[PDB]
Amino acid sequence: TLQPTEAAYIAGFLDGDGSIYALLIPRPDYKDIKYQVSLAISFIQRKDKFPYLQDIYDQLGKRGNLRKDRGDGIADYRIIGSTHLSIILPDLVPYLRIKKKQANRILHIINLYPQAQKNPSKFLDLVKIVDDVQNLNKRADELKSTNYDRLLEEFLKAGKI
Amino acid sequence: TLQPTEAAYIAGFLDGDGSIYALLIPRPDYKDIKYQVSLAISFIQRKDKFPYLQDIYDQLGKRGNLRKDRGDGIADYRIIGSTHLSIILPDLVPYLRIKKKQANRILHIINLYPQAQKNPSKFLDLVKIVDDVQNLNKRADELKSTNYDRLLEEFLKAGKIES
DNA sequence: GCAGAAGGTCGTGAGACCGTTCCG
DNA sequence: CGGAACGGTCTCACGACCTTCTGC
Ligand SMILES: [Ca+2]
Ligand SMILES: [Ca+2]
Ligand code: NA
Repeated sequence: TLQPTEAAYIAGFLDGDGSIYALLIPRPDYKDIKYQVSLAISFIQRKDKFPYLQDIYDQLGKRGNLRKDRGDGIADYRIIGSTHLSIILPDLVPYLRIKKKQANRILHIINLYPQAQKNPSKFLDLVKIVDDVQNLNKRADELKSTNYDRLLEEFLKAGKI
Repeated sequence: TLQPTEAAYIAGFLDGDGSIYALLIPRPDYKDIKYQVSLAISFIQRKDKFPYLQDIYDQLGKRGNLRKDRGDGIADYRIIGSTHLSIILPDLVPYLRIKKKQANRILHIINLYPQAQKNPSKFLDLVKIVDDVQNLNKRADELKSTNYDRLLEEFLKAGKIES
């Protein structure tokens, strides 16, 4: 149901007030790999503009979580997970300009995830993509993400790899 | 030569990192009315991303002015004036959402401008709209623009208007 | 005499995560 | 569980003008 100019407008707005990011969440309750990869895209806007986010929510099939207020007078719409992202990103990729690379990296992670879930070596290759995505969202002179270096170290220390 | 999805993308990017505004520029060298209504739409982005603005610039027929650095590590692309905006806005209005009204108000000012030039009373009506566009760019709790009130008082004390 | 190009900047509105709780 | 939804927030990257230099 997503028409071309709708996907295009959204990619434009996403390249503007939005974000495409990936991160590593520590999970104590997990087993061999005490980490969960989170992937997401989000739109941020001052709360009085909430309806506009709502509109994008409907155009995207009502996937995601909306917040009238994050707690600081700002509203957002966050779409987390491969389930939602595997459907949405393909529609926005052809129009994404500034954050096009980040989007393609999420997609790659989604591709690799199933087989990386419980394979230390694979999980690492997947974490390196998380670093790249995070680094793409930084200025050149900022300290680069180092999740791969830290996890490789941990995995060795734990005799997992 | 602007394609629909190109225009839609631009409208979305403009709604995000862009700005559509109007203002009054005092002009010491003007005749009857010493003010100029400056109209514009602009895109802003961090320095290192300047080439993305360049792309939009090319897509909008190279109209407007680019700045690799405003002076604070931020780059921008500003499209100023009726000539350029009367051509570009009509192309983006179909897809603008957040700043749609600001866009239609600039368009309205462009329609009225010709006859408001050397006409104090009409120039004020026009300035009322300049305040509206400016108010549309504020939070509801902020102090509204006062271009109309101050200009009227000036016109009155200058003998340019009688009521 | 008129106006677009180019300069400058304060007050945020965003971005890009990190944290904690819920749930089928 | 293995996400899914809810919370929270530092650090800027914007926005939306205002000011001044150019050009004819
Ligand atoms: Ca931005
Ligand atoms: Ca914005
Ligand atoms: Na923005």
